[PDB]
Amino acid sequence: ARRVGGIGRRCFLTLHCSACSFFFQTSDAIKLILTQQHHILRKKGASKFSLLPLADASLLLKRRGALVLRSLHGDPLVGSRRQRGEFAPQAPTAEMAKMLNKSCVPCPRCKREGRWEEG
Amino acid sequence: RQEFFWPEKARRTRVPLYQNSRPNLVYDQRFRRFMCMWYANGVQVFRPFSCRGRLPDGLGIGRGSGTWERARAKAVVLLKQLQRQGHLDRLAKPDVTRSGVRGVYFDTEEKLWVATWNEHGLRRFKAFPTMEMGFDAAYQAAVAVRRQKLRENYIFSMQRNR
Amino acid sequence: RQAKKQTKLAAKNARKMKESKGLLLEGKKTALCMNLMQNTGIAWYRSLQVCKHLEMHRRAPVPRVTAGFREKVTQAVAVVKLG
Amino acid sequence: CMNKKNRLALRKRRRRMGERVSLRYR
Amino acid sequence: VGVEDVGRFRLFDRHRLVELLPEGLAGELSRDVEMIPSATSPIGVMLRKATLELQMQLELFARVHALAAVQRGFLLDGGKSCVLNYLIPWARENNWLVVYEPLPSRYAREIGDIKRSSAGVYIQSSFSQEFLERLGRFNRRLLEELPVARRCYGQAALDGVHRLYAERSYHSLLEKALEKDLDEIREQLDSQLREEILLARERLALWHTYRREVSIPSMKSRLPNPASVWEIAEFGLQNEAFATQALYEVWEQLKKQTQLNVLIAVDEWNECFPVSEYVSMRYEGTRFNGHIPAFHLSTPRLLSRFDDAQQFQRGLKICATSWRRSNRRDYRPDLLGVRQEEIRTVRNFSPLEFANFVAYYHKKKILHEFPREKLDYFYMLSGGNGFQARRLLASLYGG
RNA sequence: UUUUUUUUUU
RNA sequence: CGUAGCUGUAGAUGAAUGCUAAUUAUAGAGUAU
RNA sequence: UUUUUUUUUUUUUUU
RNA sequence: GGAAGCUGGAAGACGGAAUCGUUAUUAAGCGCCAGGUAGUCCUGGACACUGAAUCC
Repeated sequence: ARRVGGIGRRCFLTLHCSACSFFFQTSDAIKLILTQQHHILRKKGASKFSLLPLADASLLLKRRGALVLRSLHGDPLVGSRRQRGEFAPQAPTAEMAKMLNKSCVPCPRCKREGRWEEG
Repeated sequence: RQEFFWPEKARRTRVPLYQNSRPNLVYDQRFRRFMCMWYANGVQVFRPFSCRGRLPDGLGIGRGSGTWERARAKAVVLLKQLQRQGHLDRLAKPDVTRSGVRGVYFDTEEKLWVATWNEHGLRRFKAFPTMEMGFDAAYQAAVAVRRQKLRENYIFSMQRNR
Repeated sequence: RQAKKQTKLAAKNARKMKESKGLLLEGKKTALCMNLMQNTGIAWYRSLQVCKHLEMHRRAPVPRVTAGFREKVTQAVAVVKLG
Repeated sequence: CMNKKNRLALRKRRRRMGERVSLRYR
Repeated sequence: VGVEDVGRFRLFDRHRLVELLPEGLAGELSRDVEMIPSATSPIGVMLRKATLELQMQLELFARVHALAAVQRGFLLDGGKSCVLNYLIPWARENNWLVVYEPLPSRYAREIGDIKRSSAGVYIQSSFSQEFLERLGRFNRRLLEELPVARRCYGQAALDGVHRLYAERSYHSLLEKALEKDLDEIREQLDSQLREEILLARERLALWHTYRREVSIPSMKSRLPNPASVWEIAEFGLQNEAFATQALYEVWEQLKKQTQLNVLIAVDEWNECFPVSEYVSMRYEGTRFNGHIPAFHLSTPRLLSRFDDAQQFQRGLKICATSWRRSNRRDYRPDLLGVRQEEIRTVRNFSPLEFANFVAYYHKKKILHEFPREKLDYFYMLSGGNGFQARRLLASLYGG
């Protein structure tokens, strides 16, 4: 009756991976990149090192950490009231996939380079 | 007990109550409850049976079993109690309305016997006349149409005290 | 009419008297999660968060009171209350 | 979307797009 | 019995059926038996064509053991659970050790206890005792007579995990301990080849000793020398610790030796993979919203492995899924363990079988009046489905 | 109102 | 598409949704608790 | 369709 | 200005009296957008489904 995805079992918030078998929503994407900041910084080679404190695992679960994650995630599904009819929101995975692949973030399952894809 | 409540937020059904072959039996689809109809003194009274969910591990019969078949099993056992004991079986001396049975009304522009009834959204009119058959033969035929048509579609009509 | 505000004010003061305990385990409902919601500053959200660290069923009846059990429950409440 | 009719529509619409929003009150 | 007798009902004694099936009826048959007003009436089960093909395979399998016979389980997909009410009682009457479990999910959606461990498998002390207690109701007089092998004594952990697999969880902890302790020998060039090799040789000597002293598995010291498999009464006595170790010991014991034919039937197997009603902190961000997967528990995992059917040298397993507890949808059969050549896809009841079902209810005084004129009319309404036929005829007078 | 997969369990 | 059918929970005596240390979006600018 | 499916329905259109 | 998380002991089970009217795909419910040239309403305009009864 009240299933998630509608009649066609839509899924406009998940991204598939070419390697292994593991998918996650865009909500967990923000936390994954922030946690694995040491690997990204060393890959390329103070103002640059500004998000170092956010790498803490316990800080994210605190009141301050909860607000930081929500600030970056703008909830693209929500929009203006006039966006009705043909002007409906589409899957925002196109932008997320580009950043996740360019940043060269390892997958939790298996340590690999950019292997993410839209799905 | 004789109140036909209609919940605001609910699916409307064309046939809320389903008529069965047994006289003292009726199935309610609105609340998926089983009820029995009998005349008592003068009014229609029912015994609603719960069908919602919540024990021995031998067999799933009786006791606390929250199954849709529990209501059916509780109704058959109760029906025989009235007939065997003969507590209340007696004919409905309670009348329906002025125009005989419910749904039949006299015509105002001339002498006619109208019997309106819905069937798959359609309806009928005209029915049989009254001047060409008197006030006795025409009246008898008017009631015979409603009872005959209700046995096919399995439509149950609630009788009002007034 | 106006006396009701002062009369109901005693109920708020009664909560302070019931305080000084790690958690009011006693409740009205059978479910531990539902009873835990009686405390101030906890609702349907925070009620489930506390039970996450307990490693028990959602509708788990409250077990027997133990001295060592209170310490674990009290410690989890502070972490959840931080937000 | 001020009343409970129009406001609840937004939450139900997002539920069909592959998201889970709490429902509960309002 | 035979191809000529298809779609007929076989009478069963009320008292005999209870003894043969102490747990209960197979499937939702309990909802249809309570409708009969007569208490002394027998119970009938239709003999579908799907049972004839399956029954013949079992006959040849028994005669061989006295590579032609099948050595793997089947799967019923699509009235799949209706055959269980006739295949289990018949097999039990032929001196077959049948494991009955029509409601395996009861140990995953009820009040219980969970204790996290290093192995990563949650245990249920409360539900572990009920598994053996219910199995011994009718399978007694045979387990005690069966001997016990000596090659599988005590190599299982408390949570039923093997010794080899359990000790692997501590590999990370021991890896860092040895790295810090290597400074004693590292600090005392010689040919640049032998000096490095000699240092590495010390790691092998220390690793071998470290893998046999730190770990102290419990080798069921409560029973030094067993004599049988049913004489394990200490498992029922202690429940806080010895609840899961004994459960897996019997499971492994029934693969190696071959003395009697066995059989396992797990109904409603489509509700073991989905998430359970439990709550924990093992979620992968938003995959479970803080819930324990059903397949991650102890009892559900024991009955969630079809690829291991090859080790069953005595018998085989079987499962079926027909209820509406979850939408089947695609229901991939290749990524589960079964093959495309072992799936029995049944179809709707034929018109011939439909007539018999209606007539069967008449003898039970279920219906009031069912004229033959409308017999074929009702076939199109419900479409001949068993679930839609019993419900439609129950609500109305029928016919 | 919520499904498995790239493999290290006799 | 919504009340679906179907099917789990508590066959609610306790489901009222406004108040706010706090963020989401449009806009050049909608700020302070 | 006995190696076939694995399922609710809208306000213009197969000219 | 719109929506959302968390938190929640704002004032209500009063009255079967009385005033606003419906000529049946009427009445009663529920769901969607077109324009108002950035956002910006519980009214107005406009489409679709379930859809009972009476002596009018």
